[PDB]
Amino acid sequence: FFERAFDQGADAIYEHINEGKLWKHIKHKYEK
Amino acid sequence: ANAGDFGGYYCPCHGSHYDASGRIRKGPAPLNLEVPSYEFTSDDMVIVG
Amino acid sequence: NNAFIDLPAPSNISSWWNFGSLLGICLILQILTGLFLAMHYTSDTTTAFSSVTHICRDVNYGWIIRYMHANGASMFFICLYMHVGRGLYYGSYTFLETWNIGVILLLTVMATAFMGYVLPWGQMSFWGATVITNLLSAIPYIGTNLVEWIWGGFSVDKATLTRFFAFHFILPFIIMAIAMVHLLFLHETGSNNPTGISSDVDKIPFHPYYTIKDILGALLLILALMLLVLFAPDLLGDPDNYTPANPLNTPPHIKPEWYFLFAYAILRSIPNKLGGVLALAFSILILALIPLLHTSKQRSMMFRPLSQCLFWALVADLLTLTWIGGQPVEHPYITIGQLASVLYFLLILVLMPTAGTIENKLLKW
Amino acid sequence: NNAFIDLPAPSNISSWWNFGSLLGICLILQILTGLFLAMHYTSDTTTAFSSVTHICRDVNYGWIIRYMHANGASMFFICLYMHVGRGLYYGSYTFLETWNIGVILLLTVMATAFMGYVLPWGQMSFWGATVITNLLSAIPYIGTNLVEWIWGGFSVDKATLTRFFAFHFILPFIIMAIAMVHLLFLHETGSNNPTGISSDVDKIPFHPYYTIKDILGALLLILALMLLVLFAPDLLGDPDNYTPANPLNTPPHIKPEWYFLFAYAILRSIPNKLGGVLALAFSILILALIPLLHTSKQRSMMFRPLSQCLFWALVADLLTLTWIGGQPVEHPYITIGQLASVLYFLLILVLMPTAGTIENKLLKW
Amino acid sequence: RQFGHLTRVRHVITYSLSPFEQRAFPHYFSKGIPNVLRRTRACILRVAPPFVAFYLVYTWGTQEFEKSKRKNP
Amino acid sequence: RQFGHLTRVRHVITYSLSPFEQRAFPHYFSKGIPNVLRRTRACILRVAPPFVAFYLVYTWGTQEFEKSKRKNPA
Amino acid sequence: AAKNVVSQFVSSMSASADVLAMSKIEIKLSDIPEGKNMAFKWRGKPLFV
Amino acid sequence: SDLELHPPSYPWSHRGLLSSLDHTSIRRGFQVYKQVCSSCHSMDYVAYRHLVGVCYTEDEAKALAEEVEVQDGPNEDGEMFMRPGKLSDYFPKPYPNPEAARAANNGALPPDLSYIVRARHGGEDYVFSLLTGYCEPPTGVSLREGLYFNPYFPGQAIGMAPPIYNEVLEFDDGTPATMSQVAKDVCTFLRWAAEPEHDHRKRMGLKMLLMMGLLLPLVYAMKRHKWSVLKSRKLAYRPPK
Amino acid sequence: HLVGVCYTEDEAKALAEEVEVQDGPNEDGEMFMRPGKLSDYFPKPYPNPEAARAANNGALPPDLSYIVRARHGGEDYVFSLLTGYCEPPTGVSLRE
Ligand code: HEC
Ligand code: HEM
Ligand code: HEM
Ligand code: HEM
Ligand code: HEM
Ligand SMILES: C/C=C(C)/C=C/C=C/[C@H](OC)[C@@H](C)[C@@H](OC)[C@@H](C)CCc1oc2c(O)c(OC)cc(OC)c2c(=O)c1C
Ligand SMILES: C/C=C(C)/C=C/C=C/[C@H](OC)[C@@H](C)[C@@H](OC)[C@@H](C)CCc1oc2c(O)c(OC)cc(OC)c2c(=O)c1C
Ligand SMILES: CCCCCCO[C@@H]1O[C@H](CO)[C@@H](O)[C@H](O)[C@H]1O
Ligand SMILES: CCCCCCO[C@@H]1O[C@H](CO)[C@@H](O)[C@H](O)[C@H]1O
Ligand SMILES: CCCCCCO[C@@H]1O[C@H](CO)[C@@H](O)[C@H](O)[C@H]1O
Ligand SMILES: CCCCCCO[C@@H]1O[C@H](CO)[C@@H](O)[C@H](O)[C@H]1O
Ligand code: FES
Repeated sequence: FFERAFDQGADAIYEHINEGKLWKHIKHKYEK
Repeated sequence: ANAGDFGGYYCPCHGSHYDASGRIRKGPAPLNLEVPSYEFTSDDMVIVG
Repeated sequence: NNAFIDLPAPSNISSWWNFGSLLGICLILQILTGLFLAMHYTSDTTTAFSSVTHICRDVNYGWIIRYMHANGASMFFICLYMHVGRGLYYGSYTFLETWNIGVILLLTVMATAFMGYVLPWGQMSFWGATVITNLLSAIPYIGTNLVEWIWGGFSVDKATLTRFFAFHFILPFIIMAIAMVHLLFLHETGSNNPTGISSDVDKIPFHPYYTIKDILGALLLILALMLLVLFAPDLLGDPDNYTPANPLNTPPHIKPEWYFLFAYAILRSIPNKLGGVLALAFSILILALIPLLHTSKQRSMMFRPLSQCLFWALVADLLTLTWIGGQPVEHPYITIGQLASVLYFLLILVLMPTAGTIENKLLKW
Repeated sequence: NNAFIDLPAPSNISSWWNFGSLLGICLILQILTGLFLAMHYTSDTTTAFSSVTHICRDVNYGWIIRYMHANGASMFFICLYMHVGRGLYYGSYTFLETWNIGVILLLTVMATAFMGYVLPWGQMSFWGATVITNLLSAIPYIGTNLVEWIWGGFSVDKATLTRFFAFHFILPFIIMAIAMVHLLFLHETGSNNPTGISSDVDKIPFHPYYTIKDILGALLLILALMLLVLFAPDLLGDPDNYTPANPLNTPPHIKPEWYFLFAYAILRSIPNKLGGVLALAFSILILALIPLLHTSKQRSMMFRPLSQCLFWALVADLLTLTWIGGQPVEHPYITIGQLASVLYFLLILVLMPTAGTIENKLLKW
Repeated sequence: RQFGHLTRVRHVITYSLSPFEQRAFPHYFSKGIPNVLRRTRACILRVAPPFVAFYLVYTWGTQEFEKSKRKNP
Repeated sequence: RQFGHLTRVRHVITYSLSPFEQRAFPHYFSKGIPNVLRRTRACILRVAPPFVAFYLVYTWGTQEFEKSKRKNPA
Repeated sequence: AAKNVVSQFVSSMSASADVLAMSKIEIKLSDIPEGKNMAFKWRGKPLFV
Repeated sequence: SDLELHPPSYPWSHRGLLSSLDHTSIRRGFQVYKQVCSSCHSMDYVAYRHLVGVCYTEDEAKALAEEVEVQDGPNEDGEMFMRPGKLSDYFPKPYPNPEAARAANNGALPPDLSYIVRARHGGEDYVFSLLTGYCEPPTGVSLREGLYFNPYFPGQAIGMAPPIYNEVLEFDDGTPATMSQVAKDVCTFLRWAAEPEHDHRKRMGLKMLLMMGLLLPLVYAMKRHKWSVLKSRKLAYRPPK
Repeated sequence: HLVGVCYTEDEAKALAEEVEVQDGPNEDGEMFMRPGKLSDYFPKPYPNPEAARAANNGALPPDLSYIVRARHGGEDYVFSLLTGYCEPPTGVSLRE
């Protein structure tokens, strides 16, 4: 439990710090 | 095109003969020439891809 | 140093032992002319070919540097084949480490010359790059992925040429390093000689005996290179590479550089994709097997009449394959090429080892 | 092994002895990222800059390889200056052969980094290539001819960029070979240590003691490199090189890469062309004189307080010169720069040798 | 250079413990800090002055440059 | 490998002349040619045959190729 | 760390974003006479119609 | 003059070490470039495909590309022709060459904006200050025709007239288009244009820090472990007497 | 390239001035025509291969800079080709 957990946890922290700013966060407003 | 023993095609690199359907008939090639996706249009043309 | 001066050397080695130094000279010549060509060459597909014509037409003496590099590549192979031939005939391959490094050197020079031929981006350049890289597509399941990875796309294009310039630039220097290891291993044993018998009881100093012979050899090599460069620069080349690459059209009589013809004939002789590529690879890699196929109680072929006949039959056969590689895939060449291909492997894998055993019995041991 | 494992090493060397390995790592890092950049870079003046933006925008991870190469160059110099400083302070320069090869290495890396900076063909690229090559025009009677020969014309142009790519490509490998010789000479004596006293009575195996310290160092170097690459990739760079080269306009606040600023300040301090170029050359070559200027009866500065003060004055002075090199040629910077330049040479040629003699008398020998 | 051929040594005894029998950070702070302070006080008089000079020349020079470009220094 | 440590040799005497006391091309032709003939005649039976075979296969194959392309009246 | 770094460099040799920018191709069938094989450049590869 | 006015530091949402760009702001910034700056400034290194997954969907970007006409060809007759733009096309250049650009701007050359934020000290702080910093010349300053006074431009005389003002454009999301808002958004878009790797390097940076936070103390412990043998050794000198 | 090979410098300068070549852009950003000069390369009859084919019934006249090196037979081939046109043999029918 390293690369998976490490990568997901870090991505989670990153996305949390940048909540609402990333494309994946606003994408729904423009998108089958 | 039009070379080889089947009126189709002849590959000069190592002697592969294909027919007018692009099917391999003689030589070292293992498969028939590939067929891509395509659709014909309302302007007589064809759109490949 | 202990690479020259007081290095003990056999008193009886012949001119066939001159090719090692000639190879070092070919490598230095290729590196020098190459570096000077790289000072003017541009690897963009839109400018590659033009930059080469610029070298030959407007760069001072650019033409002589360019043709010395092209023909130098040819002299490199003539020397390589003579060097390997000497090794086989005299049983020099029993120096396993030196020999195996030698096999790696042969493969690396082939790869280097291939990539170099791609740089001017002429028709032979583009189709050679297409065909040779696709040899990897014969690898089950990942072959296609490997090819596109090497190309840097779905076809030979800009990304391919730029990386080939980079690979061609550096590989020769790697070859130089490997060559030095080739020599370090050889110095541990010293050289073999025509009789195949140990020469420890009759060694002479490398200098002045072989330093002068090496110089004479170097002069002859230079004579041969310049006769080509100054009187027949395109003799060993292909007219089709004087035409810019056209990705929509493969020349109807396309054929490989002369030094690749025998291998081309072998691959063409097999009407199966994977089978031809495997035969191609084995045609070279079989060299690494030679030491294991040695059955004779004697090292050299000097005292082995039957082995000699078979050896020359193998040379005549490679000449046969070279000729066939240059002919169209038509009768009767298809059959001759297949027989020649079979004989190549039959000679090395069966006939020579067998003759060695026969010769042993004739001498009662 | 005879480059690691059982190599005897002083039991007391400090972290200042870690820079040799960090330099080896920087060189490998530069060669690897460099080779990958060369797989996409084209040296035609019309496409150079574009090919670099292509690397950073469309090549997978091209941006990290590019910025690791750029910042790697900076880490290389930080390590070079720390390495040289360690040598000066501890009297390591008494290993004359190792030290002099060291000087050659410093000069070769500077030349390599200069040419590399020219490749993206930005404004700093073009004017740096212009100014640095013109240093040769200071040579009497043939200077101008040498410059035009190097340029391949009457000005920096296409021919220049193409040959600089070729020189930048190969020089790093020559540096690698020279570095190996640097180490072969060092192994003959073994390492110096902080006390400057022979450590033959207290040696420990290189492995595991320094192999583990070297790894720790490597990790810290990588941390520093990636902090720059991932959090501040342009911090140590110049915004002006993000503008394509314009041969008709030199930016008004043009300045050298940070690691060249001290030398730039020295050259700018002299209102004479030949004088400035000579001072520039001497600012580096004076390193080769240091061994001859050693007056102390003791090797290291560890036990020499006066020498220490002057040493740190020399470091503070180089910092002063670095600062000045980054300021406009205006009062009061002009005078400070001239005083700093004079002090640099005064410290090395007069003050330090004199302090050594004073220290000797104080110890009654 | 090889162990066994370095130099001549007589009458010296060395005692050592396996790394597994000891602490890797013995008195890291209770001693580490005090020694760091000792080493710092021990060199600061040789190291710091030149940089204090740099600092002064820098601030004076920078401010001097500023004042020089104004209307009323 | 170094002179002095190669192998053991006993009871062998070697006599030599300075190169300045002798001819560099002694009997170059009166002996050179005869020896070359000896060496040639000594190997030709081992070397030549395979190439004579190549020659035959080449001429036969080439001529066969030519003949095969000439109109076969149908 | 090493696996990540190595795959990033290896990845850099794969097709760059501009190469994957592709797109279809429209062909005019009338311009091709009966019996003619026409080659078109579609993705650096020949496309026969 | 030779006097200098350096831009202040604005608290951009992407200023922080682990702070990403605000993609809605990038989207609005693109609109500013498209509607306003593109008439004079090129952005040679950015293509419609680059916008996909950053500030527009693939369908939206394709639609944006189809808004323009780009030259292509030659065709079967050897003629060049016009076609709707597509994802692979780079943003249209307002001029065929810099000479024409200068001719259309009183001799001044509007620089390519692809890297403007990286090509200028101050980055977006400079661009924002410049865009929102136009004011009347100070008493005693007289500018030649075609030049405008801007305290943030070196020399203070710039050949670009104030390019933005209230309502210079209408945003797709209704955001009030005040001058400062427009500048803030175009500067954010320009940051992305110059450094598209921006968000990814910071994410990788976080992982690098977490990995070093782990590995450094561990390797340091390995170092101390091995060295403990030497650090605690004791010596004794017992010469015969 | 003709200078010192088959024409004097003055003659070559005159040969170059016989053609009008595009240059620029000028200060208005416009491309313009000018007399050719020694540094100019021989004018291309077509702007691109598509146009060349369009003007030659689909056939593409190749660039002749290297034709002699790009063909087996060299000048023997080119000479034979140039002086070898004849009427088709019996049974052979050539398209327009
Ligand atoms: C034509 C009417 C323009 C419009 C619309 C915009 N700009 Fe411009 N810009 C223009 C010119 C002629 C110049 C050159 C100025 C000079 O005197 O050199 C510029 C310059 C800039 C700069 C560069 C400033 C510098 O530091 O050199 C920037 C950063 C700039 N312009 C930005 C910019 C933006 C974002 C615009 C849309 C909001 C914009 N410009 C519009 C001409 C024109
Ligand atoms: C870049 C290519 C190469 C270089 C520079 C090189 C160089 C040398 C040199 C200098 C020698 C000593 C002189 C001589 O006997 O010729 C040598 C010996 C030898 N080489 Fe190579 N070589 C190369 C490639 C190869 C290859 C392709 C093989 C075989 C697959 C090989 C096998 C050997 C062997 C077995 C010897 C010992 C010869 C003997 O003493 O009988 N070499 N080589
Ligand atoms: C083992 C050494 C080498 C071999 C066998 C080799 C072989 C070749 C070959 C076969 C060609 C094509 C020649 C042609 O027909 O145009 C080529 C081209 C080229 N090589 Fe090398 N090469 C070697 C070393 C080098 C080195 C060291 C460099 C650069 C530092 C270099 C630079 C070039 C360049 C720029 C070209 C393109 C120009 C041209 O086509 O002549 N080569 N090389
Ligand atoms: C590509 C650059 C260089 C590399 C890879 C390199 C590498 C090394 C290595 C591995 C060591 C042993 C470890 C150490 O003590 O740091 C060393 C020692 C040394 N190097 Fe370098 N070096 C380089 C450049 C230089 C320069 C620029 C100088 C001086 C002008 C120099 C002078 C020395 C000296 C005198 C030593 C002995 C240090 C001592 O034992 O006290 N080196 N170098
Ligand atoms: C001693 C090692 C080296 C040093 C100090 C060095 C330094 C540099 C520098 C300062 C730049 C400019 C970076 C920038 O701001 O864009 C550069 C560019 C470049 N270097 Fe190196 N380099 C080294 C080795 C290499 C090697 C071995 C190669 C190729 C085999 C290489 C290939 C390149 C390429 C292609 C560029 C242009 C792309 C770019 O600007 O990033 N470098 N190098
Ligand atoms: C990135 C680097 C890569 C992928 C390098 C791989 C190199 C592989 C091998 O070298 C080790 C390879 C060169 C070597 O195989 C043993 C040769 C004898 C291959 C011989 C060879 O040449 C041809 C050639 O030259 C052509 O030119 C116009 C055309 C060709 O057919 C149309 C061929 C061909 O059909 C063969 C078999
Ligand atoms: C074909 C190869 C050639 C000709 C190589 C020669 C290399 C020479 C030296 O290396 C050995 C040299 C790099 C080294 O001198 C010791 C540096 C410290 C020179 C420092 C240096 O940099 C500048 C620079 O970078 C610039 O960039 C934008 C601009 C510069 O002024 C406008 C300078 C400058 O005025 C000086 C002195
Ligand atoms: C030493 C004499 C070697 C024989 C020269 C023949 O050389 C061959 O000529 C062919 C065309 O004739 C070329 O297509 C081929 O590439 C070339 O190697
Ligand atoms: C690791 C600490 C290095 C010192 C940080 C400042 O670094 C400096 O920043 C300036 C403005 O950004 C640059 O113009 C200059 O080239 C750079 O060296
Ligand atoms: C490190 C010592 C700082 C250098 C002080 C420079 O001082 C400056 O020198 C100029 C020389 O022309 C004078 O004209 C000027 O008035 C004076 O302030
Ligand atoms: C920031 C405002 C400073 C005033 C400078 C404007 O100056 C004006 O610019 C016009 C541009 O169309 C010129 O046609 C006009 O002749 C010139 O006087
Ligand atoms: S590539 Fe077509 S027959 Fe080999």
